[PDB]
Amino acid sequence: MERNKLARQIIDTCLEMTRLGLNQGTAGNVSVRYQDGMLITPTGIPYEKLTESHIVFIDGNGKHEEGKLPQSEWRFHMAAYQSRPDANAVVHNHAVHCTAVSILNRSIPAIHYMIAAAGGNSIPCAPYATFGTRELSEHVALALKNRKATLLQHHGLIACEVNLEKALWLAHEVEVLAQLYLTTLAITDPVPVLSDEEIAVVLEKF
Amino acid sequence: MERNKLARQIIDTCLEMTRLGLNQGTAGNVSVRYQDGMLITPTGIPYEKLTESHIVFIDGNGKHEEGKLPQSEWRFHMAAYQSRPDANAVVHNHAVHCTAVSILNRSIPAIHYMIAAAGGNSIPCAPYATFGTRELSEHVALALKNRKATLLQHHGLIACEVNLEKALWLAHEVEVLAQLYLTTLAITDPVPVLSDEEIAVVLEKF
Amino acid sequence: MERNKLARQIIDTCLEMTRLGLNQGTAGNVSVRYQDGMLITPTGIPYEKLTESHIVFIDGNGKHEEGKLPQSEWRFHMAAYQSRPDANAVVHNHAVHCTAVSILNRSIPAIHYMIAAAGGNSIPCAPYATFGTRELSEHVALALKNRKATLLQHHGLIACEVNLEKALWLAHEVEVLAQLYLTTLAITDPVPVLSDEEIAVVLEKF
Amino acid sequence: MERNKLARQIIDTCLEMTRLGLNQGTAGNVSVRYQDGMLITPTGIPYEKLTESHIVFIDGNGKHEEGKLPQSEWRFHMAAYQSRPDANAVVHNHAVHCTAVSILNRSIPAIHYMIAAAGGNSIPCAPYATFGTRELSEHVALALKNRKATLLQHHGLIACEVNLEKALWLAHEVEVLAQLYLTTLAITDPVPVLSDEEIAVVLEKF
Ligand SMILES: [Zn+2]
Ligand SMILES: [Zn+2]
Ligand SMILES: [Zn+2]
Ligand SMILES: [Zn+2]
Repeated sequence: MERNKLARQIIDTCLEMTRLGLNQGTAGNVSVRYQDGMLITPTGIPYEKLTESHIVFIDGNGKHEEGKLPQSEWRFHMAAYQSRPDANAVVHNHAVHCTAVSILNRSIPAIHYMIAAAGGNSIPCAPYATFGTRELSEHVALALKNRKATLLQHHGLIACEVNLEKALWLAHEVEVLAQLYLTTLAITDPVPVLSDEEIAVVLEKF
Repeated sequence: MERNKLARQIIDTCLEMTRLGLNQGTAGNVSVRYQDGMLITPTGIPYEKLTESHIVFIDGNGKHEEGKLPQSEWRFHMAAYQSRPDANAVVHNHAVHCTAVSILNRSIPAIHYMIAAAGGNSIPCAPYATFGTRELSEHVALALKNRKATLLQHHGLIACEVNLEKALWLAHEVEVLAQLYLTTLAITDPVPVLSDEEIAVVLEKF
Repeated sequence: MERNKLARQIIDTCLEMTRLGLNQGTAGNVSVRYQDGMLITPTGIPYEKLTESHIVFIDGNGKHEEGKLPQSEWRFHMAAYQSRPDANAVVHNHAVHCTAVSILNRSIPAIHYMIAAAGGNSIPCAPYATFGTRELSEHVALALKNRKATLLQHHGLIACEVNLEKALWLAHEVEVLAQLYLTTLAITDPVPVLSDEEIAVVLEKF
Repeated sequence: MERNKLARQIIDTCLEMTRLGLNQGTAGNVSVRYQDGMLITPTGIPYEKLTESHIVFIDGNGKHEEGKLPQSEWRFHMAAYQSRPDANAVVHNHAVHCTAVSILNRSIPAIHYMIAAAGGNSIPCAPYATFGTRELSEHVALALKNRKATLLQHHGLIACEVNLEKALWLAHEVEVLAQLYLTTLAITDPVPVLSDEEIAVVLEKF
């Protein structure tokens, strides 16, 4: 659990996120909880040119490490860590299906039993605020109080979990749920859902 | 036809299922008929970390082999083997188009002549029941009486055949049929179908 | 222009057709004009297991070479060669967008200037008849009189051209046109088209 | 900044454009500003067979280099360089989502904050004119006056930027925006947009 090992894992998560089709260009960013702050990828460096030296340490006070590039969306990663003590890794991306649902400003309802992976019977959609603002941070903190993932209106997705592998796995499951929702919404609105009783049973089993 | 060779084949089927885009994360599972029970993949191990030692033998009585991980959906694989004596391999996944049709709770009708590959003029959709329950097992057993594949409402797909290669091949053909159905349903409902007379001719030819 | 070189080229076309996402499983088949008949791939052998020895010579009289596997759709390849003397290679597949348009039983109209690549202002859709029948052959022969590609209702696509590379290239362009048509049809029906005057200009330029 | 290095970069951009799924077959073409004209890829050579010797120099007067293949869409690349002095690289392709929006003859409105990457609150759609004509060149020049990318009605996309990497990056972001727009248009028309006030804030931040 030293810095260089975590940096390697962050870079591998970025590569896998791109291979799964969730990250295109420079939209995504990943972080892990570390010491009193987090290690995060910088803005604007494509995944394939990322090296261990690019990873930035931002402390608990928001001070950025000397000589590193900026990460313009760092504030909502820190908001996730403060809102969910149990989160140790945060994945952000603008995956296409998640993002399309966020444009409609809809939560994803219980259309499939795997919705329980994010903690409840829905994937919420937090209201729009400019990237990098305190306002956006507060909406994210409130959406993650009782959920491990949330859509960001007109923006994309945030998913958090106990480690990088589970956070990426969750981000991918939410993109699958978003694709299922949009595909079925085009045919019938509203889409059939499982009852709260049924999701309660699934949550216990998980 | 020894255990290690079949284990290898199960792992290769998992890899191919992922390459074809039918399996994402840990949703899919594959089994083969073996001795008095079956060999199956365990729950929660991503395809890329699967080894021969992970494959679990579950006997005819439902006893799990010592020291292996659980497979929470094993009951509907055993239900398939008991319902269809001719089935020697079972593929389960949550492929996106198959799963979207299962959310609509519709059977796939005879929109293409390749629907006859599953045995008749449709791909049924079995009613929802919690994963791992006897109730879900009974719905699957009834749906597979006269069909080699079935959708599972709010869940995914089950396909069975005489060997692993044909079972995967069938699972992929059903995902293609589901994509054809959703794509055309978005434009016109209902979608034009081939008559029962025409499917009877195709079934004889196959 | 010896048999072994053409067999190699047929196998490479099969591989590329799969890489482009146009061919899945065992649905596609490819042929080239050769001596008094054609060389074609057999039914049921997946692309990855195809060898030079699998390629079948079918003469002008329809006699199949000794000891080879059958090709159940050979008749419409021969119908293409007889209908279009200029065709030297024929590609058949069940590409998803082409096939979805064929289920709707619609021709693809001039929604994009590249429609002229198939010879006119449309991609026709030939009426359904059972695969392998003389009836299906006659519908294909008539559809290809003035076009180099045609959809097959409830079935898929046939594209022909002067060599294997151009035939595959055309098949891919028709799949792109079909995807453009279905994507726009879901939003507005009918879809805006270029006038016959404009397609005439493009045809001259090509 | 010698010719051979730029030729290599053009070929690598072509390969990456194909890997990202933006270019299929021979539809796309790329250029860079060079001396008094530009270096561009020729018409009809598939990306995989492109060599450094294929790259064509077209001067400021429109004279083509001796012994090279033609590039039938060269005129709108030159129109981009003359209209936008700051552009040093131009990417053209017929990416499917961009092209479908161009068939509808719609601009892409501010459905996502990344629309500001092209310079304003929209991606315009320039009116149809035959490829290779002065008329098409004039429509492109006018559309790029205040935007770095534009759709071409019934045709495709043009994107320009300060170097090849940023031009490709922009082309991909516009294809993502087009996919978001079509996916949401199928569910609700019109699609919710960010206000001009909000895009003004984002533009300043960028
Ligand atoms: Zn973002
Ligand atoms: Zn399942
Ligand atoms: Zn066929
Ligand atoms: Zn073009």
